[PDB]
Amino acid sequence: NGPIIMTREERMKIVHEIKERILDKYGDDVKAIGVYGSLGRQTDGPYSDIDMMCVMSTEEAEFSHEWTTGEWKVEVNFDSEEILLDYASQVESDWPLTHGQFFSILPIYDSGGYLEKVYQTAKSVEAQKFHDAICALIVEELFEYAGKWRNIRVQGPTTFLPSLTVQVAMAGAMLIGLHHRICYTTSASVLTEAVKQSDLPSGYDHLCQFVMSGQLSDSEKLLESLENFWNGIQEWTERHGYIVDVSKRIPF
Amino acid sequence: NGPIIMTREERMKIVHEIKERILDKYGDDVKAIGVYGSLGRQTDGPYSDIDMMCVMSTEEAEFSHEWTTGEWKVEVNFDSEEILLDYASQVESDWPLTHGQFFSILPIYDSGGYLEKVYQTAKSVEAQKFHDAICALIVEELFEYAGKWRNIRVQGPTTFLPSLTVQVAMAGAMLIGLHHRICYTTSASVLTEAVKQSDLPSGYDHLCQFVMSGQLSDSEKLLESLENFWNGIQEWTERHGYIVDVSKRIPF
Ligand SMILES: [Cl-]
Ligand SMILES: [Cl-]
Ligand SMILES: [Cl-]
Ligand SMILES: [Mg+2]
Ligand SMILES: [Mg+2]
Repeated sequence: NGPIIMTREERMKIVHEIKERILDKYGDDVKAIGVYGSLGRQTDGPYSDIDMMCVMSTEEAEFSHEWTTGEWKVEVNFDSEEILLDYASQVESDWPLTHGQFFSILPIYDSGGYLEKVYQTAKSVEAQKFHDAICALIVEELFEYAGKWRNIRVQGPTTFLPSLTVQVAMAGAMLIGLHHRICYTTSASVLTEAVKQSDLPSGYDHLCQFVMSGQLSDSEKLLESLENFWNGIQEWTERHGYIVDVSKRIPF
Repeated sequence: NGPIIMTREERMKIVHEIKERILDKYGDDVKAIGVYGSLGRQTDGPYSDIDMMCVMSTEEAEFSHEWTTGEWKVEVNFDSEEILLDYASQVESDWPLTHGQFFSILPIYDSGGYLEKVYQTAKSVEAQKFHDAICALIVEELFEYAGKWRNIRVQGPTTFLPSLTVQVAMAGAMLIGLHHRICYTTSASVLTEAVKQSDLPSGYDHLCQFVMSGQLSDSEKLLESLENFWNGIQEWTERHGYIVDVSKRIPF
């Protein structure tokens, strides 16, 4: 019957039962246990799932348990300190979605500053990694999307244009979060938070208006908006120096 | 203002230049080079990008070159045979999207029949792997989405509902592709191809009509149709034997 309504109590009671089980099973190999996500921020909604992380001492440990009782769902990730610290300092295109984890840790067990080390690692990533991630996002995501909607314009199917427009708006939101080095709180707040940031590429606000209102049925207006945003991307990347040499056919 | 229009002949000229560069640069370390995707499928559209894969001899090789010339985009993935074969036989939630690569390989260089081995491996994945992927998709993706839209029903923001409904339709399309062990042709064809299939969960077609028409502005209607789809998922899993384990509070 899908997820049920739960109070914080009820979620925190579940969390501590899981914490006790984790300690019972893995003992001294457990360096720390934390809750993250909306429950970690104390902004969990009545229907939110439960996300937990466990820092292991064990060499190369990297596994997870994700399950449901039919009424709620839990995900517990287990990583060695070195693997987690490596992950916390890697900036991919979806860093604004994934790494909010590390700014929302509610520590529930910690044998010696491990969760603070994770947070410090996440918040200390050097600027070059964000610069590289943005340039890669332009190539690997937005340029590809531009080809996809131009293909739709000339050969269909327009039945994919609403979904593609949503994907472009989300990629634009990742671009904005990388530029400002800010992680979105929840996936539901991404567009709301993205359009509140400064220095957006032109055309992004208009695109997000279509996506947030759900008025995605006028294909000519969507293609116009996507092209306008794509033009804004060209101006924005040039203004901020997110440019690589593209003159050679083969750059290796 | 790329991507520009190119013919298939122009793309294959680019492809063979890149093949010559790879062989020039990496030499005897190159086992095979193939084109995949729409171009490998000879169904590339006027604006399609170029996707290439390279099997390397060094056992831990795993890198890529992805770039644009301003006018077109190329992605070349380099993997050792061992890494590629393992990846070709892994079935994740997005297998219907990602593993079409392995059924669209056009070999352009091959010193040992390596690309046929990759294809055979991808084709020979056991049915249990799809069963496990379906159960994981329901728990890890759909159950989470249900919580997100139920939270929206009671506390907003409805501005995320069009994007969430798109994500739910795509997850349903992965479920259908896993059930039929079929990879979608292009990402733009996913919804059209998923809804032509047999054995759809009840409510999925109705939900996809909103997403494909782009009529995503009526929030009550989307919430009703998501709930109906969620119910249809429950009946569909029982009919097809995809029983998710809900018996343990803590399964470790
Ligand atoms: Cl570019
Ligand atoms: Cl291209
Ligand atoms: Cl297998
Ligand atoms: Mg979650
Ligand atoms: Mg590509």
